[PDB]
Amino acid sequence: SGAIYVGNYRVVNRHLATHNDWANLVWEDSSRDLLVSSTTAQGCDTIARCDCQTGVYYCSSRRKHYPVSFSKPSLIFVEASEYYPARYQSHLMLAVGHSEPGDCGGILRCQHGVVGIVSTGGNGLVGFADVRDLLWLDE
Ligand SMILES: CSc1ccccc1CC(=O)N1CCC[C@](O)(C(N)=O)C1
Ligand SMILES: [Zn+2]
Repeated sequence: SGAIYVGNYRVVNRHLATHNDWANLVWEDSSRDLLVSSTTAQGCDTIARCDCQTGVYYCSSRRKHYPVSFSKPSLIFVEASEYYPARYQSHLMLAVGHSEPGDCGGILRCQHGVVGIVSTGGNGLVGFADVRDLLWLDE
């Protein structure tokens, strides 16, 4: 679990979105596993606007943050699950690191701010859904 709070927006993994998220929907994209809903309070997370490939992520299954090198956002094949059929998930970045299903939503940050959230994993790898291209999150 976990979300990004920026301005009047809440960013979560689409497969973990609540009824409230869907009732206050701004934008969603199944291919990116992202959903953005509106909030009544002001969010203070800073979104990074950069091409960093190093950062730190929060891993709830270890209660620890880990430093990682990660790939550039791209289309990566993701195994079928209870939420989606087998497909290419876009805007995904992989890193060598520990992750478990309940880890989705953990933030990845670089020195410039929030980069994305944990969205996939398996076999000593962890995948992050990028949010750096969503320029509208700041306006
Ligand atoms: C951190 S998630 C994880 C980690 C280790 C092992 C397995 C997983 C599960 C995982 O990859 N998904 C199942 C739920 C849907 C999913 O989030 C997606 N974006 O399609 C993919
Ligand atoms: Zn950066």
